[PDB]
Amino acid sequence: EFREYARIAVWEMPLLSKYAKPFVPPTSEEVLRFRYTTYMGEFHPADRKVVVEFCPKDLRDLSEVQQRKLMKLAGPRYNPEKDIIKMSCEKFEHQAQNKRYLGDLIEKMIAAAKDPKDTFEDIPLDTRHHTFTKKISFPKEWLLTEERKKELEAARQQALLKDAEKVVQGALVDGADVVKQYLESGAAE
Amino acid sequence: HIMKVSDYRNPAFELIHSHDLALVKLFTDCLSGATVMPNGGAVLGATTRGNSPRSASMELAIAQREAEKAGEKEVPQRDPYSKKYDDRVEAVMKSVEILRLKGVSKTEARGLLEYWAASGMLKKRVDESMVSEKWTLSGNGVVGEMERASLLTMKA
Amino acid sequence: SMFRAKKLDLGCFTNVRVLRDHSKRKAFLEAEPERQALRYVIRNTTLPARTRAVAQLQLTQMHAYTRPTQIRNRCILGGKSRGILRDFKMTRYNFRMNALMGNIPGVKKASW
Amino acid sequence: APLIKMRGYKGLAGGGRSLEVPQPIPARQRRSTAFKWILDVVNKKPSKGSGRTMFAHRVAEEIVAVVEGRSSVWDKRMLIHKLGTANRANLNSPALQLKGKRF
Amino acid sequence: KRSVWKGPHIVPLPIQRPEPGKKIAPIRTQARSATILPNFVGLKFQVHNGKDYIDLTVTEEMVGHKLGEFSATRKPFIWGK
Amino acid sequence: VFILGVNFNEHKLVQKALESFYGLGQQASARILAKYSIHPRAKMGTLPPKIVTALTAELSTMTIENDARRLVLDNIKRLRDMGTYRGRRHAMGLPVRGQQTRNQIANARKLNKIERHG
Amino acid sequence: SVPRARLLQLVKARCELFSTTFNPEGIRTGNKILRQRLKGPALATYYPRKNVG
Amino acid sequence: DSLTDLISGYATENMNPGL
Amino acid sequence: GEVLVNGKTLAEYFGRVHDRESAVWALRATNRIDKYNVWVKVEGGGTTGQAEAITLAIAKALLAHEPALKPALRRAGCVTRDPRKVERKKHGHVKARKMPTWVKR
Amino acid sequence: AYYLGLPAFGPVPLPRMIERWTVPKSHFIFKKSQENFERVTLRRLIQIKDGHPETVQLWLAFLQKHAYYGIGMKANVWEFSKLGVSKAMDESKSEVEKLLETRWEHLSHVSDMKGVGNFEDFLAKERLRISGGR
Amino acid sequence: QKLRFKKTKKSGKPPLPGERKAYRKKIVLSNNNALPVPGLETLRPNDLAKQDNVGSVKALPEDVVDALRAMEAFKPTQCWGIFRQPSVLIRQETVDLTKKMKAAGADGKTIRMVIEGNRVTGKSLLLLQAMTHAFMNDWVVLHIPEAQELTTAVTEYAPIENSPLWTQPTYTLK
RNA sequence: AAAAGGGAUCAAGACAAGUCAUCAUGGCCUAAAUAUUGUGGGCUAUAGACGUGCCACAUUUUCCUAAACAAAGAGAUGCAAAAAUGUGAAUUUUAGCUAAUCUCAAAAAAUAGGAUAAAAAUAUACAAGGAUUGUAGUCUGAAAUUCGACUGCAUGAAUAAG
Ligand SMILES: Nc1ncnc2c1ncn2[C@@H]1O[C@H](COP(=O)(O)OP(=O)(O)OP(=O)(O)O)[C@@H](O)[C@H]1O
Ligand SMILES: [K+]
Ligand SMILES: [K+]
Ligand SMILES: [Mg+2]
Ligand SMILES: [Mg+2]
Ligand SMILES: [Mg+2]
Ligand SMILES: [Mg+2]
Ligand SMILES: [Mg+2]
Ligand SMILES: [Mg+2]
Ligand SMILES: [Mg+2]
Ligand SMILES: [Mg+2]
Ligand SMILES: [Mg+2]
Ligand SMILES: [Mg+2]
Ligand SMILES: [Mg+2]
Ligand SMILES: [Mg+2]
Ligand SMILES: [Mg+2]
Ligand SMILES: [Mg+2]
Ligand SMILES: [Mg+2]
Ligand SMILES: [Mg+2]
Ligand SMILES: [Mg+2]
Repeated sequence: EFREYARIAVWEMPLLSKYAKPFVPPTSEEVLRFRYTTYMGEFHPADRKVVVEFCPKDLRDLSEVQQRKLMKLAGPRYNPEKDIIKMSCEKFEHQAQNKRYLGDLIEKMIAAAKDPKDTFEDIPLDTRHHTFTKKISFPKEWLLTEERKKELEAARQQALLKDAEKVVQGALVDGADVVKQYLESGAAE
Repeated sequence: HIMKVSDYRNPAFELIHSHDLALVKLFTDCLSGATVMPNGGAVLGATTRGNSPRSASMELAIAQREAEKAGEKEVPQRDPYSKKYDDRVEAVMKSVEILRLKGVSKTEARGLLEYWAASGMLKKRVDESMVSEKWTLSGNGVVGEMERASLLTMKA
Repeated sequence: SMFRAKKLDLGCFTNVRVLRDHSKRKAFLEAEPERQALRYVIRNTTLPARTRAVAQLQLTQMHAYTRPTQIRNRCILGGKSRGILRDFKMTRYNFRMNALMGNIPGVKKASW
Repeated sequence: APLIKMRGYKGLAGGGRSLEVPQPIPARQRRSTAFKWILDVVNKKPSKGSGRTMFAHRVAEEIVAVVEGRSSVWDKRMLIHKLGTANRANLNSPALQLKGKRF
Repeated sequence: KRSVWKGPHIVPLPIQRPEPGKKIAPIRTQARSATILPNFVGLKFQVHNGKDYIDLTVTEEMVGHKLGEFSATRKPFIWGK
Repeated sequence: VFILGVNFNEHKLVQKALESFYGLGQQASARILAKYSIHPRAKMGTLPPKIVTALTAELSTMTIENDARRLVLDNIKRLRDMGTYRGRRHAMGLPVRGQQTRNQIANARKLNKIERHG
Repeated sequence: SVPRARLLQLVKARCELFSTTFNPEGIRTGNKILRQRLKGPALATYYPRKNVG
Repeated sequence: DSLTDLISGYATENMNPGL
Repeated sequence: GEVLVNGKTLAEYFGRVHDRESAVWALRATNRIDKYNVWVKVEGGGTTGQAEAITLAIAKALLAHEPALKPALRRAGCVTRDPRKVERKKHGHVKARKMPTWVKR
Repeated sequence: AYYLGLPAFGPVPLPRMIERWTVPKSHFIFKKSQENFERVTLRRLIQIKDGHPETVQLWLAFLQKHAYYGIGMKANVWEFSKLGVSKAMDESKSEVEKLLETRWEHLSHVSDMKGVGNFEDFLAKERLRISGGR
Repeated sequence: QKLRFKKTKKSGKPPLPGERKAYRKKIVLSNNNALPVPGLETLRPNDLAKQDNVGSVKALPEDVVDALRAMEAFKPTQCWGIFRQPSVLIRQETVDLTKKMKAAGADGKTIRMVIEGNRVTGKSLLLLQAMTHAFMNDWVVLHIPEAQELTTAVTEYAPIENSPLWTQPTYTLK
């Protein structure tokens, strides 16, 4: 079997390069990003779902208020962190039908955001459905820069002076000896 | 405690507000400026982190006065969909100053560590290397945490 | 009785109760949409009190084979109903022997 | 802390009774037996106050009643020391040296 | 049906009101889970206890209970004799 | 003090005194105190005499003590007369709520009667 | 701090747009039985059918 | 207005085979 | 000497002074608390489990700066990786080792 | 993937899935002695970035035709498309019909196939039988 | 009849009322064993308002300890009974707060501020170092030791006629 | 890093050890019944007594408040967010995910404060405890009576560490 695959990788694989096509970036008009599932010869109930995700700011036909109304109608389908409206559909028997419904539904979401009847501006955008994550970062003040090295030398030298002047003046407290001397002087009765 | 609904029940079995209490209504008026002390003085309120509830209004007002004092036009605001706020607490803490306490400086930590050693309660050599050890174990000089590691320890 | 097929269509270990439980799965597959409608009219408090009482009386006349609670997995190799695993359709013991000999794919003795 | 420990040989004192014999114990065994006597007297005292210092201040008082020689653990120490003194001869007892030497 | 919002458990019973003064034989039933509705307060039932049919005369105090609550299935346990 | 003919010591919570009457619990007791502005931690020796008089008047109106045991004893007696399963269990002093009778039926035998303690 | 009567106007638009049941009163409409997917065909194919011998 | 007739209406004799 | 664990101060993360000292024991034994700033990030485990893990982390990081401190950290116990691990539960046993009541009769 | 110009990233070792069962060694009373069994599922992930939609489909076709025994595969495909999805699907019809001209030979049936009956209800229930029941 | 085995059925004077509560609330301010710190100076009426005193521990006057003890300024959570003479540190915030209190009462003004911080940052002791400056400068100190005694429903309360307010007679008396 | 640990495995033989109620099988028996099907009942009975478990008998416990730290496992026979309603069980309605992605999901003890004491034995101070029972509900399901699991209110047994 290894020889059967070594025969495919040496004689049949190179022919794949004759039918390949280069990748082209998506233009400004391609604003949707669909997802289709495959099980490679298997029949699974989950291979009928089609997910679609777009960005409200990709639709340049919608103004500010019209874009914010689209985030409200989206409901829990909106990700405030990433600013992407993700929505799926597995209502029908065929993937084609699940994609056509999402294609029409997005045309209604845009038609409802353009409706001047109610702009829902009074309603503040609710983000209770999303759990925001807080990321901690290394403090930039701790970076040992050539400038910070000078700041450390001053902090280490100013500490030796404080201890030095206290020792010269006989003031460096040593609780280990304060108790010893007191106990060894008949002061505790 | 006085910045929330109290635990008292009125004849209709309804919770009374902490500000409806005569005594609490006095300190609140003076703290907000309603009751003006003619001869002057000071109205200082101190929060507590031992057996204390969480009042979003007090914490919000605290954060709003610190932002204004720090010269920041992006002062925090209410959560438009939260129902844990109290309009009465917002008015009281509207024009009050704030004193944020934190760990004591390194110089202050020494003066306090030297007092514990001179009393025989800290049998250690109080030097810079030792003052910075307690200043680190106590969360950058938190006085209370500096005592748990120096006086209430099981090493001496 | 009337649900038992006149020609045996079972290819596994046949048994008095295995043949009985197979007839309840076929009877329920045909009457599940009908039984789901009766349970929807009973729980719909917007319908008249009479419509709910009619559906409540007809759901009682359904044959016991039509109830889904009568279905209980059985061992396709031994025909037992006590100690069955959904992942293999066999008893805990028949699963052990077949797993040791290698007749159950992927399963091995666990040690850690 | 006691300096000895009593260990008996089952059925070597005649009539089914055991032959008790003293033995010395290391420091860790001495301190454990000591502080376990204190906690036994503490748990039997009646409660006095409230707060978190209830148990701590109860043990500390027994530590002060020990240094003052007016604690009940001293009688528990002198009691196990009497056993050793009363059995200081069993170390060379005839029964021990004759387990199976009289076939 | 425990939950009140979906009515009581009703079963097809031949609960035909008697003609004035006519003699009606008691209703023999094995449906021990049939709630005692008010519509047959006064009729004579014969509930099945597994082996025998124990007669029952519904009253206004039995409304809400089940028919099986009045027919003992087991016999009292008595030690000795 | 005296509330409804029952004597209570000074060192006794009013919350616990009212809660000692058959039929009164943490719910009804909390509402009686709130009606007369009595903090839950109020002890017996602290109540003014007028307030004590009020409490007795309120308690008398309520369905408590003997009145509450009538409703409970009448329900058990009704189950016995009708001939229900539960009625037989109460009369014979056996578990009434579908419990295994092979062992551990002590509390049932001791308390289950047609005329309960309360 | 948003009026409940005003929030429903948005909750109502979503149902119309997404074709969902608008039940602001929480009435028992028995819709939980309609959302339940049938498990009949899954249970029927439990015992393998008689095959070639 | 009455639902009593439903019980007797659906009461088919010989419902339980035998008795 | 500023130590931050998960963006929080040593006293704000470890409420037990015993765990704070164990976390920075490597710097304490060598007398270098006031010469290094530690920014730690831990995951999994309990309070003490995380504290002991931070001890070995700072030690290894500290040896990158001053490799000559390994003999001292050796005697301080900040170089050894404690391999003790929670034992698994075993069939026929209530716990890893504990067994059910054995009835003779 | 290299010959097709697809930059592949991996194989990424995903967490192995472990199922566990503890069964008695005997078919009867002897329960004090049991033993553990498991079925560990080992999995990898090969993610392809910046890949042409059609080219990525030839890759998966080549892998299915030359699939190695004992391995199951699941591929999620992403693609960018413009608005007006419905209109595009209708226009493509004639493009797909021309490609199926020579592929219609695979399926052959009698005139007015009656065994099928309702077309959609057939596919719905035939897929259930093929897929084991779900 | 039941014939199983059943176990057979078979001290000092108790404390007085309020004794236990007063045990976990007593404040010990001196320790005879602790040594007297040499050079420990006392607080002058204006010591808490000098920037130079920052970082120095000064002793509280004996007469001020009785006043602070009268209004429950100290707390059992604080560690006062470990030393001989109650002395408090003078931190940077003590001067800021005191310097504002010195100018407020001087010009008939009123300062209203809140003290916030972490768990044991010293907020409660900062209040003590305001009351200390108040007693020494002839002020009227009206301190509410614990604000939870007014909210947790542990004291008597009665209403005021024709008003929504409520009084607390037992607390106002104390 | 290291003086590591655990799991599986553990023979022949004996105990005529267990299983003819998984399966399989020799002999002997039933074959209008010792076979097959449904409704209801029973396997859930209770004098005495024996086994394992849970929980409690307050002072290192329990109760109240607060802005900490896990692992593993489950969801195509389905895990269910957010929101709204209800004191509560739960309901209304479905976003997402068939999964290192989405959901179950929240760790608890702890740490730190706070409250309660003649905290049961002197009847005007009956502690802690949550069994038993009444009643009103909720969920699953034709169906909850014999005979289910949870929730509210009320009732408040023994129990002094054996
Ligand atoms: N300036 C100080 N001088 C001396 N000791 C101090 C000083 N500040 C705080 N302490 C001590 O620190 C510990 C905690 O101080 P404090 O009680 O004032 O904190 P807190 O903010 O009130 O805490 P909490 O929020 O829990 O009420 C006490 O032991 C206190 O004596
Ligand atoms: K009690
Ligand atoms: K029941
Ligand atoms: Mg505690
Ligand atoms: Mg028993
Ligand atoms: Mg464990
Ligand atoms: Mg405080
Ligand atoms: Mg070996
Ligand atoms: Mg063998
Ligand atoms: Mg035998
Ligand atoms: Mg045997
Ligand atoms: Mg046998
Ligand atoms: Mg056989
Ligand atoms: Mg049957
Ligand atoms: Mg059984
Ligand atoms: Mg409890
Ligand atoms: Mg929710
Ligand atoms: Mg769970
Ligand atoms: Mg006691
Ligand atoms: Mg015991």
